[PDB]
Amino acid sequence: AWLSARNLPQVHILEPGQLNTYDVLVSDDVVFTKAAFESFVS
Amino acid sequence: VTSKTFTDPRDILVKPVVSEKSYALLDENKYTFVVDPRANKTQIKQAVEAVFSVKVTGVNTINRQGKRKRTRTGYGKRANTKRAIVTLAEGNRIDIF
Amino acid sequence: NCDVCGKGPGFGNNISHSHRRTSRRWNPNIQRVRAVVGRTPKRLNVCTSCIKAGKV
Amino acid sequence: ASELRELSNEELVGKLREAKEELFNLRFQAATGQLENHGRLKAVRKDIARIYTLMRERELGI
Amino acid sequence: MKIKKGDLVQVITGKDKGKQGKVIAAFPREDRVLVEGVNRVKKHTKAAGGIVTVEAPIHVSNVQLVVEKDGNKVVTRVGYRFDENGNKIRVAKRTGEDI
RNA sequence: AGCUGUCAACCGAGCUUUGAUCCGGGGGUGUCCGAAUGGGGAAACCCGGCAGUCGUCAUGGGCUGUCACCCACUGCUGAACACAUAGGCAGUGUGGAGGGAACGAGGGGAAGUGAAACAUCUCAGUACCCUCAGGAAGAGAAAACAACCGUGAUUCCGGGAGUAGUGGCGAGCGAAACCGGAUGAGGCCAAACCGCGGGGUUGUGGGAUCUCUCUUACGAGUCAGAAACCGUUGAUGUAGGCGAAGGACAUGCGAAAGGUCCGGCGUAGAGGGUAAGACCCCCGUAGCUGAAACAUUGACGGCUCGUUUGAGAGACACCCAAGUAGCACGGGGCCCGAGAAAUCCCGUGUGAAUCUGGCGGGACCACCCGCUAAGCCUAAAUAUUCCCUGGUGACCGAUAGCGGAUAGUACCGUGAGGGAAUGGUGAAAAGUACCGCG
Repeated sequence: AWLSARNLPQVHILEPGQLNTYDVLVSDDVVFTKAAFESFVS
Repeated sequence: VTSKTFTDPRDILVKPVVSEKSYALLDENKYTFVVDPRANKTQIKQAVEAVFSVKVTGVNTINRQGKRKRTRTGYGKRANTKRAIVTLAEGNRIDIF
Repeated sequence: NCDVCGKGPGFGNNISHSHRRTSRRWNPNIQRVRAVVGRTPKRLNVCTSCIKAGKV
Repeated sequence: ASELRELSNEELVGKLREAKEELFNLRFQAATGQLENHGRLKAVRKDIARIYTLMRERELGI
Repeated sequence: MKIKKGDLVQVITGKDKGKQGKVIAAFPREDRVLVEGVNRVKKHTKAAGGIVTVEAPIHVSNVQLVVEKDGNKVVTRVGYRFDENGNKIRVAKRTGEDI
């Protein structure tokens, strides 16, 4: 996922653990990987 | 002979001097050369004798200070030079040209 | 400076009744003594502590 | 340079003589104004430099 | 400097687009080349002193090799390839041929 | 596949696919001054000795090596004087000398200032100076804390805390116990006793010496516990290589990277250039790939070293760092400014003991607790950037930013020393041929 999506101009990538307020507000949409979503919520 | 104890007289004799005074001196069999500044009259005499196989009678040396020259940036100084005037025995000549 | 033990001079303060401090110096008690080092006669500056101890 | 390495010590000493003599003549010609190819002065000097290098290499057994 | 001396190139961005030409001389340090025919300037020189028309260098990134493919000419970019002895040979990329 | 550095154009002449220029590693040359070191000297100058060598009838003259002082060691000689030393002579040493931006240890040590004056005090153990270093330094394996419970070498960071304290109790100064963290490591000698070697290394005390009882190959290494080298090979460094994908139409003015339409790559939409805003024109980036040579550093083999009787019981009071500890005086530093002043350091006098020894636990005494001074070594956490490689900036953009878009130059001063100002044509010189007034 990192290597595939990092080059897209509009996509900003984060770890679940370093999800931060600034990135959330800038971004129009947030897309989690199921592994990421469970890691964050837990 | 080795590559450190090798000396050739042609190193002392840098080049001849071409000028009106030097030309005037040719007629009297006095040849003017520019020589290595570290040489003395004795070296000049031996160098000329070995290079040209001529009999040297007397050697005069003139030490000439380099001429200071102005530039865009400032002042430079040409190299200092030592000139030797070699008087040869009667009947002996050197073809410098 | 004792040439034997290396005892050097100490530095400190001379204190008055008014408690004004100034610099002074405690020089060791060094006496010039004729001694025999390695069978050769020689004159040394030695401190009386070394003399008392018999180091010379 | 390779062509030099095949010469004996005496041949190398020789070649140095002619090299030194040739530079001597070029310097005289240049001073008197008859030199045509200024590049030769540099060329002969480089040959002169080579011959010392090989002579020294043999002395040190490099 | 991929543009060698003596190649057929095409000016892609300049006063004179389209014009092909040979590479007269290349300056691989300032990244410019001379293509005979383009940027032909008229120098005002005095003493035969007079107007002289010769071509001035154009930037290397304003030309590009011309390789022949299926009849007419076509501009191509250049890559490299070793053959067997580690020898890079200019290989055209528009055609995949050997230039 | 071009090249002959730059200001900096220009001419001329050359080198180059028989591989130049350029780049990296190694090697040769390296005038004279400078610690300067054959002697001298106003640094870059002058004059020599000794050996060898070229040259000449020969002096004169060339060229190479070598010659300062101090220290370490080996030999000869040994003064006044007789041993004898001092000294002298000979032979060697990859010994020392000087330089360096900051950081370190140990010593010496201001004043302006504050105290609204000033001397105790502060500034401040700062500025500066002296000796010595290393890549770090210093410290460091308990004669330590604590408090009757206990922790267990040192260093550094945050607390404790601006607290206890200290102070012309003024201005000010200012811990420790202990807590949370970074890193984590322990070794060896002297002594007694035996012939520089063996011996042994302690705080539950241990060791020696004597008597009795029983018993009688292996590990460690380039390090603080010794020290080198030879090879094989792994990794990193000092040059590099490859590295994806864009066209058409019009406009513009002069140039398309901008407009319109359709496309493509993307483990590459970082950045810079290209004649105006370029992921696809170039240099690159993502991603891989590379070393004859030498450096750094691993692993291994050779190699080197250490050990090869041990344990218990009883004796004995032999040893356990001396002009030292303590004490007296005069001082320094610690929260502590000499005070009832402990511990720590210095000078002068006086001056022990060896385990029933000794030291500390804030005068002192007793008990209790801890620990063995007067010997040494020790990596890691810590401070710094003259220099090298790669990057960053809600840093500057030519009176700004370093003084310096190179300058410690010009200029000023005898001298230490002070010390500037000057960036911009255009995409490309296409830098105005020719004509005229002069």
